[PDB]
Amino acid sequence: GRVEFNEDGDRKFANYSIMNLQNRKLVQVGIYNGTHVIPNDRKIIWPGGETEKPRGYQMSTRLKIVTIHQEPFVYVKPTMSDGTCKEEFTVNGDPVKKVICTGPNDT
Amino acid sequence: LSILKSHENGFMEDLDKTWVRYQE
Amino acid sequence: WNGMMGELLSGQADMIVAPLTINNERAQYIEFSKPFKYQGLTILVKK
Amino acid sequence: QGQMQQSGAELVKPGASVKLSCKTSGFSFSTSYINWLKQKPGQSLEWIAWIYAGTDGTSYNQKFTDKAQLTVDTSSSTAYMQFSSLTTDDSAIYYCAREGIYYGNYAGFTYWGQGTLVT
Amino acid sequence: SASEDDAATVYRAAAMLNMTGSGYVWLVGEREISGNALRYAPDGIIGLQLINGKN
Amino acid sequence: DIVMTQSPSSLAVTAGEKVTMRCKSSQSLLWSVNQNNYLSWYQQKQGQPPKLLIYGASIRESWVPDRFTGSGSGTDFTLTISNVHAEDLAVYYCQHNHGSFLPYTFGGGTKLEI
Repeated sequence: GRVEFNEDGDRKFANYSIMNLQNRKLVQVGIYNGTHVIPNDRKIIWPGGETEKPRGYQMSTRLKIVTIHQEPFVYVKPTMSDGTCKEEFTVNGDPVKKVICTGPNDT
Repeated sequence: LSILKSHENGFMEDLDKTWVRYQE
Repeated sequence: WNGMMGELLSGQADMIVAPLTINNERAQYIEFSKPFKYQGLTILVKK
Repeated sequence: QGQMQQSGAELVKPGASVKLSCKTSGFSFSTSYINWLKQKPGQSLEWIAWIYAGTDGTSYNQKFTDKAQLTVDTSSSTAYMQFSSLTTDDSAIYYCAREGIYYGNYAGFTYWGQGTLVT
Repeated sequence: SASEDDAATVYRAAAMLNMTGSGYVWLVGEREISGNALRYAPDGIIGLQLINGKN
Repeated sequence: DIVMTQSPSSLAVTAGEKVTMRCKSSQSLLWSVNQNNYLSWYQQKQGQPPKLLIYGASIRESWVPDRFTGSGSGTDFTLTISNVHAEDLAVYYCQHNHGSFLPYTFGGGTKLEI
């Protein structure tokens, strides 16, 4: 086709093919145009489950929160006996919901 | 969205009753 | 950086919940939500 | 239609080496798979090795991994099998065949050479 | 994007570590699926081809 | 190597009759994910390269007449000819095509006589 050297002196608009490992026999599954990708009718079989694209971006349900010693918002108290917080009740009859926090003693 | 939904109703007033509103 | 931003950018933290002062340097490096506090600056004096 | 032509008959002394040729034509030489099979007279064919011309990927039978070597020439689209340390057990007919693949799924050997007898 | 020795090594190490399950995105170049590297290639991988790069 | 068992070893019939040839693999050639049998039937005549007859243990080639009928699944397979002709006289081999079950192996073979 057209031969054209870029500022790097290299050929552009090269045609690339896409192959897939289907039981260890290569199968043509797509092509790459000069600037476009044209998949064929062959199925996209993946190592895992569906032929659809697996969203390989994991998530988490355990957040590691950091906070600082703020006098009216974040109070610090040593545990009573072992990792336990004294269940003090407010003047309104509402128990104080505490949380087990791990931090250094001093600077 | 949760922060806004907390600001809209009386939740902030309740938290102030717990710590902010109270005087010593 | 250091402190809360130093820990958060190091990956050891995930979400800073604290009286965080919203300014221009922080908005470039990390994200915020709607502020939950409304106040300014003043001076503490003794009487 | 694709054609695979093999080399002529060979008389090789025991312990010596032979290198057989298999010219291929009529199909995409680079994007197909070629297999060498050992067939003694009156016996079924024994798979020796397969090679992919597009990537030079080679895989031999364990019985022939240390005995046979495969090479290809893209300019001539000709397959090569070099059999070394030949013994009287190697007195047999060697065949080269092109794999038939449909819809990306291999369906068997669809093309064959004429066969070559090594004595 | 590496040599075939490195490709086979990392395929072997990943197969030992079982990282070929569902959700994994695999994408390799042309140099990575030839020679003995193709031998250790986990199934379901995607490869590219240089058209008429050898004729 | 998966052991391919072919039965009968040979048979002789008159023209117009119906014959049956069985193929048994030592292992299941069916892959569960796609539910396809990696079995191929072939027709091999004297002095000629073998001609691919039936693949997948059930699908005839385009050149294969409807008289040929391949059946069986899993480990056991069968090749059946409803109307036997003189031209069909050949030695028929069943061979596995399962890539995960390398190397490719062949059965003992069945010789057709008229």
